[PDB]
Amino acid sequence: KIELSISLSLDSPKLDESDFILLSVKYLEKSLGKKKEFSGFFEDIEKLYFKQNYKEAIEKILDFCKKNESLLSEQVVQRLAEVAPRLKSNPKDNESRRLYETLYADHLESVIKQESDLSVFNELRDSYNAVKPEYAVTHETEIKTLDEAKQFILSFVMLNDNVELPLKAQSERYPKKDRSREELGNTPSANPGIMKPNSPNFTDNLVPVRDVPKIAINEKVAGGYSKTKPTTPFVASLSGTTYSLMVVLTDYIEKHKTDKDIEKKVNQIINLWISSYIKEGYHSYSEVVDVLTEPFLQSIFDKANIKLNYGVLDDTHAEFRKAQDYVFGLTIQSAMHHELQERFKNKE
Amino acid sequence: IELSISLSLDSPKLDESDFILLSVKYLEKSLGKKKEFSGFFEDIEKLYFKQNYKEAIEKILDFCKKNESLLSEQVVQRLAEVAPRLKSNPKDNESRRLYETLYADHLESVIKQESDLSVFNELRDSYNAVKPEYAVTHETEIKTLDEAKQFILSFVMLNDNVELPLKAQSERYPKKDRSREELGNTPSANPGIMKPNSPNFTDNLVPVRDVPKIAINEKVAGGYSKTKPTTPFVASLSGTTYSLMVVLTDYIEKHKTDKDIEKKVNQIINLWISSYIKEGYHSYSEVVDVLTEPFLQSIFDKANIKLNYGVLDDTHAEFRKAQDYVFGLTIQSAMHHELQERFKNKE
Amino acid sequence: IAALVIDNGSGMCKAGFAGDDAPRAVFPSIVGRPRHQGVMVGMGQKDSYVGDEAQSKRGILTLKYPIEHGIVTNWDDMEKIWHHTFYNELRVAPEEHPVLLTEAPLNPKANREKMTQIMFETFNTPAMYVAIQAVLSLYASGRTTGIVMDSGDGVTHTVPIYEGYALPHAILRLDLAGRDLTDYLMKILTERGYSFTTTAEREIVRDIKEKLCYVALDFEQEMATAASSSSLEKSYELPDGQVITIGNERFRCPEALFQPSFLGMESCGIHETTFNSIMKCDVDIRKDLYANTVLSGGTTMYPGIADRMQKEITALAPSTMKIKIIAPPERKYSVWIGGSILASLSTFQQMWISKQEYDESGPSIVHRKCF
Amino acid sequence: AALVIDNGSGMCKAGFAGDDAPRAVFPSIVGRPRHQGVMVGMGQKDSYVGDEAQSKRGILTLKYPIEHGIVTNWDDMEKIWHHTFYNELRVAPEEHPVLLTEAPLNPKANREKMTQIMFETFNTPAMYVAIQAVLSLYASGRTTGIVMDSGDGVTHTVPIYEGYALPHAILRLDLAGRDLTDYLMKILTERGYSFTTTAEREIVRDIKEKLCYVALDFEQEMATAASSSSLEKSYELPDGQVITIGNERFRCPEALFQPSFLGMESCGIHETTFNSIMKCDVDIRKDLYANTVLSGGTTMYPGIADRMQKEITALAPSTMKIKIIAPPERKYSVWIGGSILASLSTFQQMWISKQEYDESGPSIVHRKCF
Amino acid sequence: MQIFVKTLTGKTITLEVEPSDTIENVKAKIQDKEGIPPDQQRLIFAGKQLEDGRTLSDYNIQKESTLHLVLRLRGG
Amino acid sequence: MQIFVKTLTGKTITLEVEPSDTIENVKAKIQDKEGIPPDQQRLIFAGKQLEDGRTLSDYNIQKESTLHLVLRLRGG
Ligand SMILES: Nc1ncnc2c1ncn2[C@@H]1O[C@H](COP(=O)(O)OP(=O)(O)OP(=O)(O)O)[C@@H](O)[C@H]1O
Ligand SMILES: Nc1ncnc2c1ncn2[C@@H]1O[C@H](COP(=O)(O)OP(=O)(O)OP(=O)(O)O)[C@@H](O)[C@H]1O
Repeated sequence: KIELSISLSLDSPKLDESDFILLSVKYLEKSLGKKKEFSGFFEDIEKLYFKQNYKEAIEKILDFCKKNESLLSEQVVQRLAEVAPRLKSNPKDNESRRLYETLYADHLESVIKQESDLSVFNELRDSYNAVKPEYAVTHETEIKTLDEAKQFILSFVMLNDNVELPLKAQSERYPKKDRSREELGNTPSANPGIMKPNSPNFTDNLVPVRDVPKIAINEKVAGGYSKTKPTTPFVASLSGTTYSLMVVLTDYIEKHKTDKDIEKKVNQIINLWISSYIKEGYHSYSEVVDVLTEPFLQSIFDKANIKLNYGVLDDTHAEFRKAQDYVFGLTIQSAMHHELQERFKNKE
Repeated sequence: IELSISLSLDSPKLDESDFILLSVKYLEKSLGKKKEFSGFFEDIEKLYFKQNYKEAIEKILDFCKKNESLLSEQVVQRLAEVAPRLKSNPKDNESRRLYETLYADHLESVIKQESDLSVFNELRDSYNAVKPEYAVTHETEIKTLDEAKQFILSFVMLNDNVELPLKAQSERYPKKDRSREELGNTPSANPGIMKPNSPNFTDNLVPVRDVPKIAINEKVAGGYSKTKPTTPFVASLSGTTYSLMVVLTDYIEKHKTDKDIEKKVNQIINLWISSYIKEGYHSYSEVVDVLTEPFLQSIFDKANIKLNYGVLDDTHAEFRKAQDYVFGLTIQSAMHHELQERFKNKE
Repeated sequence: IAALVIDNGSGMCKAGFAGDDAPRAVFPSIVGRPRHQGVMVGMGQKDSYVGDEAQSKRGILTLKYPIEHGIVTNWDDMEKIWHHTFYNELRVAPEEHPVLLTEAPLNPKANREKMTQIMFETFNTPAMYVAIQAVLSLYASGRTTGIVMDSGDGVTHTVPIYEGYALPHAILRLDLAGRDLTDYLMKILTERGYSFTTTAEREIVRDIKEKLCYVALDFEQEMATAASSSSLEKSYELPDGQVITIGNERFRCPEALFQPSFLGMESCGIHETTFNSIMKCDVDIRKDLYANTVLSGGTTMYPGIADRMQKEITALAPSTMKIKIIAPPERKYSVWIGGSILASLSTFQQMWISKQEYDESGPSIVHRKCF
Repeated sequence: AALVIDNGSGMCKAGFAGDDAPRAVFPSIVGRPRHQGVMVGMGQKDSYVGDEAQSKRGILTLKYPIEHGIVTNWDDMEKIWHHTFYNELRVAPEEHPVLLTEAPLNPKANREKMTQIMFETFNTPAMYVAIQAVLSLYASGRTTGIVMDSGDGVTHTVPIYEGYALPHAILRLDLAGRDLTDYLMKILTERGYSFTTTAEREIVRDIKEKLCYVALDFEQEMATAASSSSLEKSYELPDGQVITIGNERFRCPEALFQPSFLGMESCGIHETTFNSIMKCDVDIRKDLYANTVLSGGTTMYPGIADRMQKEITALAPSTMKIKIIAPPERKYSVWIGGSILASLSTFQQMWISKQEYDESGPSIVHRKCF
Repeated sequence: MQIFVKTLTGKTITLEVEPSDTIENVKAKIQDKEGIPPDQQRLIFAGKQLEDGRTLSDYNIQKESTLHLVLRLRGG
Repeated sequence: MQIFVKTLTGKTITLEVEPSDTIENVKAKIQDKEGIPPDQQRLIFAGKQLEDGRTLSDYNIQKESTLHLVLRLRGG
């Protein structure tokens, strides 16, 4: 039933680029079957997806199918080709991505659970307690459980707007942030992570109701992150609190320049920070990554030999599959919601 | 399931191996992937491989008791009745034969990826030194795993001269059961340890080739076939293993210093095993049990070589195909019994 | 080939087939087992009576209303309701007809799964879907976005729906419903000298309620019209033959809804609760919600519910807002009609949870397919 | 008035105490429909039990919860017990204490569940669980001996001393009447007849119970039949057909003494009796050889009594004294042993009260009712 | 006591109270019986709208006194 | 009750509050003296960002509390 279930989904008007990718590979996964003749494909597509190289995957997807059109169905393939040139992603409505990313945070956070002896965080304490502005509070208790650690890494927000500024001055990307200053107020949501409060989610992934804040896009900013990266879910446009992490991290690096295991370690703090920011709702992936990736910041790492994974992980399939079904259903529903309504406009 | 499983358990030719293969199946499907039970299966898979059927049987039955709230009683009962009277006969341990034959391919493929075939190019010389003059010298280079095999299997030439000074020290070889009768050749399309006439899967069928027929002396006390009835008998025990150890004892002395001698000696020992089971010469434990004798282990101990004996972390593939064999072979016993009892009413 | 639909309701199970615009069969969702004396003496495997025969035989049975308050309490006494439904009431074999079911708003994650389990395991339904009754109701209106005030026997929920998703943050539950009103009418009618106290007597106070009772636009004007005139009074023929006269009691009872101080509840009325839920949504979506407030349920069938609710929510809300309370005429069975609709939709054929999928993923497949 | 129940492998024999016969005997089979179309319209009838299920065999799938002696399904045995208490005997369990029978060597688990199911599901005011064979002995009048219990499913040779069924010596055989109905069918099919269907098995039970007998020396008996038509007897099948049954009359119950007829490499009922008697202290064996009571419906074949003696006088010492005691009403001997016990005044203290159930749990069974 | 209160349709509601009771109470007891809000209520006896605070006794309200009830129509 | 609020340059804006004062009031009382919009303001005491809703009473703010002031450059 995939041949039609998919075409029905393609019909959806609000199809993002993230979706075609997710849906297509599904048709291709199911129909082609698991023959390792093509397993190289799905693995790149699920890796490029994470890295937001959507167009590339799209090309590869279309041509994978061009070559294997005998095996597959032209009807889906042709459609995939008609809808593709026009696909676009609106940041404020990249719902599938917000599911992939909320869930990836957990995988990533679960990775660090096993990977870390929570040593680095008990040693980053000293660097924070030093660069802390006086108004802040020292951390003097042992960071033993990893939930204690999140609290710590998230208290680097206290250093903001004081110590963050010298490092922020050099960004050529931050000046393009689009959080509008309208203090539209907090709203409730029972949806996890970067997910939007009024958007569907699997009934298993529903955090208890909380008051998530609501933020807005200036949209008059030119070159705004949101317009440059329309492929990004927008919770606040960009983390300047990253710059505050980097104040601390620059210090850890200097203070522990010698240590052999520095690379691994810096990537437990950089990476947890990513998890927790996408988890607790503060920002998306590309809103933290795309500030740390800026050249000026990399010099700190490069000159101390730290190559950063940025949280790229070996397997993202779990979250690919789950997201595939999200779009599947969110999209077959749309179609139902249009037949339902062509049957109520066909009455009286 | 619960019908298919029970119908099968009824075959009177059930062997310990079959119960373990079949039981786990019911358990796997019924219990499903709760993963609270993930470790059970995986240990059992290892226990199976190590021919420790008894313990597995215990655990299999005892797992059920603890998780009986989730299982069909008739089955858990039949399992409970059938299991105390379960025996293995070496002449026909059919399930294990499929598992072992396929496990040779797994090991062959593992060794393939982990080996630069360097060791065989260093072991090449120890042979050329320990060879009886009768034998030819391998002076070529080994660039294919298949050429490594041709080489290793040819330590068969060292037999009967070099081999003996070590055989005399063994207390297990005196109890070999290969009957001395020269029964001869019968053809087979079945790979490895598998018996010629026995069923197979239409994908695991080798080209027709003549195979040898060997027999068990059942008048031998402490017969291997009695001491380890769980082991299928193809030739009882290997003495060509003593010839391997002649070459290996040398390579170890000739490379005591090399750091990676553990790795290397275990690509040899582990392809020896693969090739023997795969080609039909002897079963797994027929070789292993020779290399594991206290005396032979000494060479390794002194050189700090810990042998894995082929134990591989993932034997799932094989177990599965083995689970399916037993399913069908046991269910076909039943159709055939019903058919018999339908034609029993005819005539 | 038809798809059975079933409103696992609080007080009345309402079931039927897909093409139908009516629930073919409805019965009390109640199940009883003999209470005392082993009257099951000759009753072969009849230790349980479910349905219309559970109130027919009441003294003989101890009744446990499952699905009371909207969420399935006892799963063992609900399979029986489902048996009664499929085999006995609908005369169907579940194994041949797909089954849409309904779940209440806020069904715990867990309850949904056991439902998926029972159907596929106990009944071997070829396929299944579980849906929030309120979303379904809005679907009969023809709307994908709005707020439904679903009032029934034991639970009243206010479910704001945006794009088919019952927003869990807004759903508010008023555990006040029809039963409390049939019991209130008994109370108020008793103080007028009549005596309605027996459980048998509750059942004619439900007829008086449904047949005569109405919601007054202004309780105050209408309480007066009842003392200033005898027009509102109406007469009911009790089955004993006694003709009783019901007047101010006609609106008093349905008012318990808008002012539950009448039953000893400090809770907000149906009007405030609606607002308090529409105000638990983003400013952006409240607009459409006010303009699409569907009334579904049966305690919403009182005459005058709509006109008053506008009046009441236009008073708790902005003066520029387009408040529109939409009460379909068939609201008693709207949840189901919406479902009968969905089931007959073609696109829906692909939204079903097939048996194959259950086998592959287990009970939790419900979460991924039937959001 | 206490009620007694024999959880028999093939028939549930139940009734009331003080009577000498089971008021109600029915097969212990429970049926659930196969297809859902039957249930359409019926009233919560997912279960037809007893002779109703035999009747409606085709529409249902039968389960024998008490086959081979021990209760496998507790869900289904609840239904067997319901039928018995309410539908069959027309009694409310809440008002009558209940004596139940348990097979020899019933695990400690099964016994406990029975006590629970009774006091919990049936509210029985009191209960006692007791080994079937001790009871069969009790009717015979003895407290010491060995009972060859035969039945539809399981035959146990239980040695009892002073009322305690010795666990060390009890033996179990899986040869029983159902097997003998099936051997008979096969043997009568070879003679030319055609007994293969379940209806057909039904009638081969009456050509079993009615016509069959155990011969004292098979070889002479095979001869009488091949030399005379004295043995042959006629049965009128209900399809209006008459059949002639001769050698099959004794070959069938011989399966007990020579189970090889059925493939079993097992020891026959004579050797099993010896073995249990030889897995006992010598001092008590003498008394067991002279108190060999036979309980069962498969032991109701004519002639088993005398043959048994022939064979256990040849398997046992020369000077021994051997009595095989077969009461004429032995099909319902377990029960009558119970009716005897239940009705006893002294037994009015051995009951397990509800008061005590609550105090000690399902495990009071062990303390009071061994 | 057994005061009587007459609605304009002429029907009487028979209330029982003590003269130790404020009209506030009396108006409320009426509510319990008939549902009438007490702010709709205006009770007139002997020509005067009885003020709630003062007890029945202040107006010499006595046994079987027949009070009168006009329900303030407002809001409409 | 004169609290002192310290900017980053170290200067103190001595304010006079009463404990019942919601922080939201205190923020806008700062818009009085120095003009700083309240939104730009983030006020901090005891290593906590004081929240608008709760009163200063809730954070045990007493006679001299040097609450500290970070303002937000969120402009671009
Ligand atoms: N005017 C009326 N006409 C019919 N029923 C009414 C009326 N007023 C109140 N009711 C009540 O409606 C109740 C039944 O509600 P309904 O049919 O919606 O079932 P339910 O239990 O609410 O199920 P669900 O919550 O799934 O809709 C009955 O208790 C009945 O007393
Ligand atoms: N001559 C006979 N008369 C009656 N029944 C016979 C006869 N021969 C064999 N049987 C078998 O006896 C069976 C019933 O035996 P019985 O009731 O003793 O079994 P049981 O329930 O296991 O008894 P118990 O519980 O005493 O062991 C019948 O199904 C029948 O097949």
